[PDB]
Amino acid sequence: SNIFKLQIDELLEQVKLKQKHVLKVEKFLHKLYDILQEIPDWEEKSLAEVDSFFKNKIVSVPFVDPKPIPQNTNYKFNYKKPDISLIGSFALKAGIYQPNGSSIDTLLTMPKELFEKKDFLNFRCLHKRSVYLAYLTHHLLILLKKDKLDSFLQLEYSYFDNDPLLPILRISCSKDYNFYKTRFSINLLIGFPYKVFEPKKLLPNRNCIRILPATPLYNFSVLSSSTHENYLKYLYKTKKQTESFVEATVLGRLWLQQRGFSSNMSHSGSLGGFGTFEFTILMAALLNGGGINSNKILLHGFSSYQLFKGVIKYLATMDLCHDGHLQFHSNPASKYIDEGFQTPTLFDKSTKVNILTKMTVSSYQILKEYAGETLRMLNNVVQDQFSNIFLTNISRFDNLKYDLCYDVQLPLGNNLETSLAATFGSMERVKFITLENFLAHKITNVARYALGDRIKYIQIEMVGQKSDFPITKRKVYSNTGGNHFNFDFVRVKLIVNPSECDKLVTKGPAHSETMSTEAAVFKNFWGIKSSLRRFKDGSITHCCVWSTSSSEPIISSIVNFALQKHVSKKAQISNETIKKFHNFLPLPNLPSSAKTSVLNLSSFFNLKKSFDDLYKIIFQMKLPLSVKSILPVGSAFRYTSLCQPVPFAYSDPDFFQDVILEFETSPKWPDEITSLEKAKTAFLLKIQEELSANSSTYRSFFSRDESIPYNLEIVTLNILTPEGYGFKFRVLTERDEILYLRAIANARNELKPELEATFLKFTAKYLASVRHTRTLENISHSYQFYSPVVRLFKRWLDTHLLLGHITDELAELIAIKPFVDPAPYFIPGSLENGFLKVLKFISQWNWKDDPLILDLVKPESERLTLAQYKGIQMNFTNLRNSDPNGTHLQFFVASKNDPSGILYSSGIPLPIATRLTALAKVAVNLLQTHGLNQQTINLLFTPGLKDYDFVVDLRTPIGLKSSCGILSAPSNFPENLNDLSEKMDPTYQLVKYLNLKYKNSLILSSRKYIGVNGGEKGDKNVITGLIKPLFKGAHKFRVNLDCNVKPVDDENVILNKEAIFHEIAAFGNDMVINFET
Amino acid sequence: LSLSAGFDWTASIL
Amino acid sequence: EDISAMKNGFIVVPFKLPDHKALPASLHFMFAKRHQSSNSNESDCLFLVNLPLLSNIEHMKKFVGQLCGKYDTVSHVEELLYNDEFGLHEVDLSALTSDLMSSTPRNTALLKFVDAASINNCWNALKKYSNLHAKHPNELFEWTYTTPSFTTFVNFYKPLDIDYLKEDIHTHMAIFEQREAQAQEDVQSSIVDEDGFTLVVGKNTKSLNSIRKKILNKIDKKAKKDFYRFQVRERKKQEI
Repeated sequence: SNIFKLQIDELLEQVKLKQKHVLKVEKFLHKLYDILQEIPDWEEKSLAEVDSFFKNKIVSVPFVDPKPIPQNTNYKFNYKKPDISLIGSFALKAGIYQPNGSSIDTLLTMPKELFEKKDFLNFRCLHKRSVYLAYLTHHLLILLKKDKLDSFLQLEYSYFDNDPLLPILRISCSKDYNFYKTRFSINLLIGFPYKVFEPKKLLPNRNCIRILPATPLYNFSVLSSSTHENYLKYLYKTKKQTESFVEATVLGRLWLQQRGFSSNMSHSGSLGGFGTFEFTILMAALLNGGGINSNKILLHGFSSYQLFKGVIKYLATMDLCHDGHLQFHSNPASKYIDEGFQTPTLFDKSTKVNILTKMTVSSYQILKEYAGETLRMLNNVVQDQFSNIFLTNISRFDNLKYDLCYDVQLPLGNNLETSLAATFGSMERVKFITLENFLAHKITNVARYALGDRIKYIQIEMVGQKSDFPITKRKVYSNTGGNHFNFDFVRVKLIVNPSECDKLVTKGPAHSETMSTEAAVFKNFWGIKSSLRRFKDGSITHCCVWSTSSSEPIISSIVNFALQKHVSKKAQISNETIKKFHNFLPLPNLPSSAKTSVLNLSSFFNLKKSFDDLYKIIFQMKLPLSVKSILPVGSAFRYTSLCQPVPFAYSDPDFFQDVILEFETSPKWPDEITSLEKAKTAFLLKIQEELSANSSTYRSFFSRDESIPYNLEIVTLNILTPEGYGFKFRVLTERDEILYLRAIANARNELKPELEATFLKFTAKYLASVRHTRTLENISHSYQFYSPVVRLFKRWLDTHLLLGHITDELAELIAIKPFVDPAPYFIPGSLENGFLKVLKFISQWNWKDDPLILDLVKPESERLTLAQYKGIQMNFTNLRNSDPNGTHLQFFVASKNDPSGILYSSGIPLPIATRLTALAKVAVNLLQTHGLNQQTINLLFTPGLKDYDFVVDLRTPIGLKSSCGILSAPSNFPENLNDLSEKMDPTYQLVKYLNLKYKNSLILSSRKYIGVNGGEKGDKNVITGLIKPLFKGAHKFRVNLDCNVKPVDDENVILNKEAIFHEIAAFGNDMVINFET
Repeated sequence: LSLSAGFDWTASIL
Repeated sequence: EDISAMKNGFIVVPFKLPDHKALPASLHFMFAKRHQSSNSNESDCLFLVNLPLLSNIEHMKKFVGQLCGKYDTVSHVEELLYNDEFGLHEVDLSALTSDLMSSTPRNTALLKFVDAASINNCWNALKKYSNLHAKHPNELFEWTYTTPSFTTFVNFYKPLDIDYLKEDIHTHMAIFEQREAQAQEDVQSSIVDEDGFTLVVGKNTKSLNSIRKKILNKIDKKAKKDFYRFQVRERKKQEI
């Protein structure tokens, strides 16, 4: 807690505003009040008379739609001296430094004599307010000229909190009174006196626009406009009572900004409605009560951490929208009501004002999810979470912040089509003041009703919506709008539910004798798409059936049909980014591959079933030692293989899945290594013979494995299953592991570091591999999108020639970090969201100073405890102490399976580690510069290939794409097993050996999967190399130089590049075609 | 075009 | 071009490279010096550095055969020692783990000849060979780079012969059981020193080498503070 408390204090002083600018603004607006005093009064005027007053003036009255017409504007207009006051955060002195800038809210109280008791009907008070603003702007403008301040002051109108009904004047300063450095803008709010209109008449249920339907939005604006100082006085009291009021406020402010939460309007579409004031008003209420029994949940003695914890805890678990609401008295213990108004409600009995009126239902769930999601990190003790909760902006990219994004282009967008405009209807102008508010509600409701359980959260954003307009104009002007609609286009963003996203059929209400209302709306909503279907269980229900595709999810089709049918038949819905991502995933060459969804693992299961049949045979075979257990460890067994398994597609590198065979513990195992495997081979030999005799349909052969250094006698049995799958079997013996330890102990001190590396690979293949496949497999079920995203991640690495040096396990652990540790983000539920988040992590990962440690557990045991957590931390510090610059080790990946942290990340050259991070950083930079689109995504997955010193082009004799099981094909294994090799791609084996020979001098790379990244034929692969700095320049000759060089002087040599190329060329033989240097 | 990043051999990008 | 011998004494031995379409007068350069050693198996050898990729004994038989013909020198190569183009055989794990069955730079190797008559002949031919690159590079020899061993190495994906493997396993273990048998008898045979000290060997012990390494690998509580007059006298001293 002490660490967290000090972290808070550090954050506050960093964001603390500089007091010098406070004086600078205080100097200005203090004089501004004097200018307001000069402004003269006015007499009663009709709309005709005020219009004559403003016909020729540069200023234009910003009348709120519907603008007053001569018939209904019988009530007259007048201006009188307001009672100025300063309100907002600046009044409470709780503001902070904001690079984008802050705003100071100065309130103008229209004198009460300028209103009638019934001016809150039919925009009567609003239009009076508009001219009052207009009259002030004219006089303020001329006086600004008189004082010569106009030179550096720019004046424009704007909507308060993006509220179209409340235009305001904004003062900002361009580059003595110049406050441009202060980064502040004075906002002039024309508020109403308190209690001018009976608040009971302004309750949300009541209506104030005659046409009856209620007017919650219109009622809130006028009532809120009349209640500003009262809340300030309410807040002003509280900060005395609790010493930590302003501190608790700013922590809320920073938290809200990172999540992209603001006080601005939300029914328009912008995510927000919950701002500092709502955070402050809420937290004030909790200090006065908040419980069902009206007990205090927060105490004035609480510190900033406790005050912040309670409000975040409060918002997380108690519901304010559907079931339950709060009432408090600003002027009486606050109590939680179980009843709900179906909308975010924070009632104030003293003022009869709901503070959450601007807060939308859809946004409220997201707000609730964030608080509850953060409450989990706040309670977390294993890991520090200060940075994530507060120092991480998740609103930078929507696609990172939202799983799916669809942009919809409405028709006729210099006015919207008559049909869509006609759909607006009069009941909705009274309900929704602006068509933008109505249209956002329309698209939300159909999208929510259509998708249902397929999604968790939906956000509708109106791209290109402006809120400030020139003083010469009455309302905001959009380029496509033509003063009709203030937006460019609508973007539909979702947080999908992986569990039920891809369901083929959307279930509906059950059949009945009489058509029920719920069923009725179901049939009407889906129209022809509606159908009544029966199932195996025998239930009869109304449901509509969709079709799965390998290119796009069901979510794309449903929203397209639903929006077109209800919103407008001419709408255009397009999300090509996900489609391009889907296409990059290699399409398997199985029946109905195209119609298969990306989340289906039937291919993997079929491979497992084939293994099960063999798994039975080997048990029943009699051997000298009873078989103990066979543990499959292949990539496909954990649903991580880049391309799905395909029968007889033996050209695939991952065709042969490794399998560990272990026998009963015996004392007769050889005590010397070389005999031990040769005994293991003897066991494999007998297994092959009996398998050949009893089960002739199975085919088998032996192969040479040399992955473990210096153990040149480990022999593996490759089994070709009749279903068309390959399995590689290796024997594990308990004596095996001690023998390697024996080798390390007896080895010379200089050689011990080499031997331990040999052990490191052994445990990586035999011991840790078992644990790796087990946990990833089980975890993969909860994380539906893990199996796809990892495969694209490996595909992305292969394109840039990184898989050759990066072990497949390491890629998996990097790719699961966004899932086991999604904070501050959510669990990815989309292919795009998961992949880019992996990119985001790698870009910002400081592997030199920050270790990567993962809790391989299912979503909320085996969770890392404090002792284990600290233990892993000490390991990183000890390693970095020996390797500060990180040459020997770059990536530190540890978990329960890997406490050492070096198992899967050892031996990677630093250039490849830097190249990996360098690629991730640049990729993120491209995203910021240019948005996700077809052009960018192509750049992400195409290799530059120019940075490499020399590049070698290779082509295989035949196209391997068909034999790899990739649909742009063998149906049986060759009669002669020697004929497997002719359809193989050996370039990786070429590179690995060439790496060994030129380890001291060169770093060669190539594409592992040629069928995927080898063109249409899958036959072209490229070998790329790098010359180290030391051998790039000339060197003095010495015996230990260990490089192919040529003389220049009697004691100087230089790298012999041309000789190396010839060695490379003839090694590939006919494979090599061209050399680029 | 393509994603091209200058190869770093001193871990300077980090 | 003019360089013929290196100051530290390694003679340059240039080679002409093969002609290939991918590679449209590129040369490969070897560096050699006479090797001196008292060891017999290392005697009559020549240091080589910067060998071509996969240089087996047959390659040098061609090269020395080439040198013999042009300069009419009788030189015959026995073998190529310490040729590890990829470092597979740098460490002998069999020797490390146990003594039974195994009683035991880089980019360099030792090239052994039949007799001292061959080596002084070959070295003199090598010196004249170096001089050519300065004067007449065209007559420089060409490295074929292709040998039967190369083809086997190129064929990475070749299933092993089951019949051959079966014989190898049988012969290997059959020797092992013999070596294991004698080792176990030796330890449990009542070993007695020249001065009559009988070694103690535990049951199940198999190798005397094992016993040695176990040795290499590998009162205070009964002391009581209060038994003697001086002890309590010391206690009485500190008590006050």
